[PDB]
Amino acid sequence: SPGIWQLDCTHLEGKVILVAVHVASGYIEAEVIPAETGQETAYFLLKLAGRWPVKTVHTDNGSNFTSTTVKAACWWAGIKQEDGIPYNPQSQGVIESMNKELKKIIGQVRDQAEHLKTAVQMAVFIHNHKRKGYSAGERIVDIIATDIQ
Amino acid sequence: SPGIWQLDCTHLEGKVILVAVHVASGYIEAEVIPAETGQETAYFLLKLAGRWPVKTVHTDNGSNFTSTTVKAACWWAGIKQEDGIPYNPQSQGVIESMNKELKKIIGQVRDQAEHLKTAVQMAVFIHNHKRKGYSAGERIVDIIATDIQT
Ligand SMILES: CC[C@H](C)NC(=O)c1ccccc1CN(C)Cc1ccc2c(c1C(=O)O)OC[C@H](CCC(=O)O)O2
Ligand SMILES: CC[C@H](C)NC(=O)c1ccccc1CN(C)Cc1ccc2c(c1C(=O)O)OC[C@H](CCC(=O)O)O2
Ligand SMILES: [Cl-]
Ligand SMILES: [Cl-]
Repeated sequence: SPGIWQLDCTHLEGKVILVAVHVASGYIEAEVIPAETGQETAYFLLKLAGRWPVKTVHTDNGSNFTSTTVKAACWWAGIKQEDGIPYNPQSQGVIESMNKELKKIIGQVRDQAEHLKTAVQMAVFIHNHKRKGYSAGERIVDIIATDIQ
Repeated sequence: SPGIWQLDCTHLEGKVILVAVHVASGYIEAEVIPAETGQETAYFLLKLAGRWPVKTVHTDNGSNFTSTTVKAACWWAGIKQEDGIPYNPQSQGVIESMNKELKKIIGQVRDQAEHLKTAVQMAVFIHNHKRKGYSAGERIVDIIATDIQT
């Protein structure tokens, strides 16, 4: 499971925050986009896969699963595109709790930037560095390193 | 040196490609921007530091070094902003060759996307995954993991 990621789309301020979660570590990357389209999702995945060894992505909905733009990007980047059906029901709850936590952090920083995109990157930073004791940023690196070796 | 990064700005197609290189591994992140400004650089560093444990950034030029916008982002993210003076002359050459390699890869993929930004992300992917043997992506993770066990 070092290579498995989950996509997650949440809304704030009339915009969309697209999140990718590294399932085993809870590490995240995120971006603000005007709306979820296949093209936005495809580009986001392309970025993610150039930065981390992304083997599998559990897509966030059926439209992204279906999208030929998303499929083409997964093909290009060597990603196995899978559904995100919560066969383990605890997955829904974990995602919902992460979205709530992220929005809480965005609120706490919202004053330290004019633009939502900046606040979201601040939120990513705080989420990934938070010791819960190791941080998510530490866990993902350790997981992948162990896999390499 | 697990935490040291170097900024690098190169130009293509009338646009600017801002690159951050993890010095010890050669791993990179990059984005296309219309022009280098303090604000663009500040935002790029904010992104980078939320994703990797960035201790020190050797800035690419004196304007970004001076920039109060860049300084504010570095303060926020806990980054030590340093100059990028190549006291070791090997550094100019390493960056130049990287820019040349990246532009080559962009040309090789240029036909697989309408937009330069897409091609640049494809170039990042190819650069980071290229086995030279380990890839830069493998080296950065090994370097940081080794550091964390300290
Ligand atoms: C960042 C941490 C510091 C402590 N906060 C402040 O100094 C601060 C605090 C409150 C209000 C304004 C500011 C000043 N601003 C300039 C912060 C900023 C930097 C880069 C950006 C921004 C923003 C933004 O205000 O959101 O917005 C997106 C933009 C995208 C790239 C591009 O378009 O160039 O990059
Ligand atoms: C990508 C790999 C595949 C094999 N290549 C093609 O299928 C392909 C090949 C040639 C020409 C057009 C295409 C089709 N396009 C749609 C590729 C694409 C996807 C997401 C993007 C793009 C682009 C783009 O063409 O550059 O541009 C930036 C945009 C930014 C996010 C936003 O604005 O939504 O995200
Ligand atoms: Cl981190
Ligand atoms: Cl990689």
